[PDB]
Amino acid sequence: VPSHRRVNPPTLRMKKLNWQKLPSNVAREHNSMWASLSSPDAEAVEPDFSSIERLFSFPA
Amino acid sequence: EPKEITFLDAKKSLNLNIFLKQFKCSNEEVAAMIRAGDTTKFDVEVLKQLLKLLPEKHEIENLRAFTEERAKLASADHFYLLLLAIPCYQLRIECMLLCEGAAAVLDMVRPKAQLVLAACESLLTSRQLPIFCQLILRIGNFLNYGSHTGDADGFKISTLLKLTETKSQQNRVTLLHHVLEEAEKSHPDLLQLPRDLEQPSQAAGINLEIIRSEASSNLKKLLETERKVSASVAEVQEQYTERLQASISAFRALDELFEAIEQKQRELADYLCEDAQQLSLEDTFSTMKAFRDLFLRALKENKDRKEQAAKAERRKQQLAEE
Amino acid sequence: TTALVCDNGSGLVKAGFAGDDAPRAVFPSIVGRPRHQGVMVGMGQKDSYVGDEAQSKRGILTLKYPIEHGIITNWDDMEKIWHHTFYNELRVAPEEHPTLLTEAPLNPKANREKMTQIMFETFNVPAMYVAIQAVLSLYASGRTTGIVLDSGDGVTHNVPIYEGYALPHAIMRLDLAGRDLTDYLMKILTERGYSFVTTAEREIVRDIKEKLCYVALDFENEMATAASSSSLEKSYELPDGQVITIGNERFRCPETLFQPSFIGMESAGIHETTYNSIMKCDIDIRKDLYANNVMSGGTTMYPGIADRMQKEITALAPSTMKIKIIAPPERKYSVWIGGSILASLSTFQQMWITKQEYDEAGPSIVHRKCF
Amino acid sequence: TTALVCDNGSGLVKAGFAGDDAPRAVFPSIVGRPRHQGVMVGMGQKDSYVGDEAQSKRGILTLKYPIEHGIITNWDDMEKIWHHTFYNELRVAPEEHPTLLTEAPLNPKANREKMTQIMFETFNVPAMYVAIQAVLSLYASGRTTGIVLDSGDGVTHNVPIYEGYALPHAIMRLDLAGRDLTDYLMKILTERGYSFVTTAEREIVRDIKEKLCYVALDFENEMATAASSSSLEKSYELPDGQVITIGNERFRCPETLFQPSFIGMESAGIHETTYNSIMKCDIDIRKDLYANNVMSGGTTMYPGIADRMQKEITALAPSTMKIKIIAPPERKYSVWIGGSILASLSTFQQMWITKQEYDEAGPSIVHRKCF
Ligand SMILES: Nc1ncnc2c1ncn2[C@@H]1O[C@H](COP(=O)(O)OP(=O)(O)OP(=O)(O)O)[C@@H](O)[C@H]1O
Ligand SMILES: Nc1ncnc2c1ncn2[C@@H]1O[C@H](COP(=O)(O)OP(=O)(O)O)[C@@H](O)[C@H]1O
Ligand SMILES: [Mg+2]
Ligand SMILES: [Mg+2]
Repeated sequence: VPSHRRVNPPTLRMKKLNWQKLPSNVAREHNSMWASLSSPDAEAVEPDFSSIERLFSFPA
Repeated sequence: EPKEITFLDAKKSLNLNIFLKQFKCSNEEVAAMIRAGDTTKFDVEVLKQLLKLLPEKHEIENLRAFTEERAKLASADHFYLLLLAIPCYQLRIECMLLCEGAAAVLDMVRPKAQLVLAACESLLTSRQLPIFCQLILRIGNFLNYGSHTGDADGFKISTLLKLTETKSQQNRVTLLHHVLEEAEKSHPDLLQLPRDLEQPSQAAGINLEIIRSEASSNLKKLLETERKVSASVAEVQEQYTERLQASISAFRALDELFEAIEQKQRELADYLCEDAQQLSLEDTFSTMKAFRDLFLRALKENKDRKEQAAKAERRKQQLAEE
Repeated sequence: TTALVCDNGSGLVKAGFAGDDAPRAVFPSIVGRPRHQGVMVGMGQKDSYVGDEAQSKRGILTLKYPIEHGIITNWDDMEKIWHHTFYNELRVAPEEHPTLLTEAPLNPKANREKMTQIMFETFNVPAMYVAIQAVLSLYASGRTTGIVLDSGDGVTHNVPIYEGYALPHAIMRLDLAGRDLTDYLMKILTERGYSFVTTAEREIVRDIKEKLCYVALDFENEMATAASSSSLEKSYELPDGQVITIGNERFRCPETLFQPSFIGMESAGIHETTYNSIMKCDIDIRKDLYANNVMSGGTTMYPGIADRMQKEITALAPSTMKIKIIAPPERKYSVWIGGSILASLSTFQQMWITKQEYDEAGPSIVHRKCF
Repeated sequence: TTALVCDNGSGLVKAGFAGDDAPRAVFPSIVGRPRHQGVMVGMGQKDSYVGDEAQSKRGILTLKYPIEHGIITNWDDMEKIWHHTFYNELRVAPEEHPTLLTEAPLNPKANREKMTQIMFETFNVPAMYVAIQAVLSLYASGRTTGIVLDSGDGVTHNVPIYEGYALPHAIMRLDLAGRDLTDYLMKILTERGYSFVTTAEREIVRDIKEKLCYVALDFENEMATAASSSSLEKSYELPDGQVITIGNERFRCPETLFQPSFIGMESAGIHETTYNSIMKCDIDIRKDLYANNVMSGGTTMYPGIADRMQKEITALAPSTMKIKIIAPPERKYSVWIGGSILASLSTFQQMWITKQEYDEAGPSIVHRKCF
């Protein structure tokens, strides 16, 4: 259902990233700022996936 | 006349002579504004030196057993006789020291406690911070696809520190640099993100328990001093009771502000969905001060990157023209 | 018997009688020697001008400072300075007056031996005393504890002291003061086309440093203001009648006190040196020291140094405890005022260094007597 | 293929090949940037200098010592030091040589994870293993189980090891090492009468610590003969001619390791942290902890530290009269030599962390392969 979950699969291998995963039932509360992620009315910025794919891909 | 008949030793008389010579006046005036209740020429350090040069029991007994001419004594002993002529002089000096210290501690703690209250109130209600977390978690859920760390719908505030840990292939562009560079092109309202959070800026910069213990100790000392003045004479009452009541009222308002800080601290702990047993007050303020400094350096380094890119483009157009 | 307080500083010697408020004989410490030849026979052409006569006749004289970086380098010149300040200025016999003297911290011991032996063997005194300049500067302020930063002509040193106990390890010294600012002012004045190379011109550059320079509250904003508008440009009239006009050099010259990288020194500014002096102290007494920062020395006469110094200390230190700058208007003579306070006490009669103590213990009892 | 061993030190980073008796590169842990402003060309001068090149041109460079007390704080300068360590010091590319690495004990987990992800993402090593310096220090002596004292330039630690695997509960930390000993040595030589404000003076005091300082078998007895010892008083010549005389301070600088109350903190000594760390283990391993006690680091080059460790463990523990504390002559680089012994063996090929392990497990593989 949310807009941020709709991620296209990229062709090339991509560099990983480290933070700590926290559960989703905790993060969708009324006092959390990510209920605005859960609501579609927010400003949806589309990242240029082609730019990240040409730049941040793993070299062969 | 070398027989100055001073009951003190050399060192304490030397210190009291250095103390007496700063006032550029006679010790009669000194005992006068000790008695009259003046705060102009007495800050904390001068009263601390005066309490550190108090007369002792044998010194007071030797001064009271003295029966010859008063002019034969030293300036130190005449100052101590003028001090002993004041009834409850140590109580009056303690009222001086505690009212001046209470005023100094109130003017130090109260704007900073208001800054802490404004900090946590703006942290509880922020406008562009949801949209900044929208853009951050969109890029983050794009990046960690197909792994155990992916498909999350939120993070703590400490993840805002971990944005700086990301570095590109060039090891010069962070994730925060790329997010602010995209936000400068697409949604510039996130560039007004420190404007709502400027009252969270500079953090507290202190430890709140230290100033709270100092304020509680000062309020307890003011209550004890008010009880001691209540046992004293009515001149001390009309000299000090209004100022002591104003200090007790201001410290009670400060304790109400501390209780409001505790309530908003519990609200901020539930707001970021963290338990209240861990440090969710000073860690969050140092977190927000650190993250806003990261925001300001990321803004100015993106501006410097665009400026040097424009200068290099002008140099390339120059060498193509020539 | 009236004692004498004689601060023999790097810049200006300040001497007078004890128990007074202002020093009578304030004069710069220079020895002027004529580099040219004499043709006019007679009229007292004396070969080494000392003091204000060297200042007035400075256009034909090579000027030598006997004090360099708070160290008595030239000794015959410094003896001539003492002879002039006793016999010509005060006009008193040294054998009937005690003479209080001052010293820089972290001084060499043989330097103290040499000033003690000149003050007991050539200029015989009944008694004399050597004291730290920062301690007398604190005693002028009337408080027993605090940190004194003193920026003379060669030395800017920080001394924190708690209840009269001067902490030796927390004293340090930075060789950046008024003469280095004067030399940097010579270096930056050639950008506008004004050349000053002679030692006679050092008095002129020192005079415009005294009259026109000021500490900027923020260096970058004052840079933008000076670059934008010519409102801050100020004129000066030279002794030959020429008029110069200076711009940003009114604040670029004291900014070496906060940024020593201008004259090429790796050490940080005086605020960081004060901060590192405070961290060398014990953590309990730092609260007293932060609210009792006392300036002394004429290099703190720039009329923007207090607010900028408060800003730099409050920015660098944690903001838990009170930051207060003690900058009295008479802090230029606070060494002399504190010496006049200390000399005129009944308890000070037994800390005097007598002639008999000198005969018993050489010129070395000042080490075991004074701090 | 031959392996690479580097000890990422707080004061000296060492690098070399596996199987070598000595490290080929020994360079201080410094990153230099140009101190003054100026651009020109000058035949392509480098923006950053590291190591021996940074040591050689250090007058026009501001240096950075980025490791604070064993623990990594600034990470970009470690990345630049590792880039020098591979690409110019050994002149290698790290994507085909397995590389053994060293960590300070009680390292934070985020530091280990960041270290592993910078090895696998930036340098792209095919194999890396993080080892505690004490485990390699035991491997230089050639055993697999025991407690090891390791004092480098950053921090002192006592680590128990079981079959090559350390026990992080009973690792103890003492907050001093050779940098803190160097600071204390400047402090008590300043109390002796000297002064060290420059870079070269600090390097001369470092070489004084390298050459002259020792540990006596008894502190109290050697105090008792300190005024009367004809062989205790040594000295050193600075190349410009300054003479530094050192007396009892030769065994007061390293005895800070044995008693940290010499400098003003109440932390337990190198024998007391060892004894308290032995008692915090299981009871069965403690005889093997006493049997394989190895000291390591450049902070253990003081002659007569072996018999004093013997006497102090004899004093605290009544079961340890005859067991000998092993002190190799090359325990400057026993971290590096034990890394050479560990990496050069054919039993270590399984224990390396592959690229695919980091890709499938994240950085947290450093918690689970390096233990
Ligand atoms: N021969 C010596 N005698 C005494 N001290 C020495 C000697 N050689 C070097 N040192 C000092 O000891 C330290 C070197 O020890 P070592 O190489 O183990 O440290 P490091 O690896 O940089 O530190 P750490 O293990 O904490 O990261 C430095 O402080 C150095 O000045
Ligand atoms: N009004 C002033 N404004 C700015 N600087 C001054 C002023 N008066 C004196 N100075 C500087 O401060 C120094 C004052 O000398 P002083 O501190 O009294 O003794 P010394 O520096 O020789 O120990 C002079 O060298 C002069 O350069
Ligand atoms: Mg002076
Ligand atoms: Mg090492």
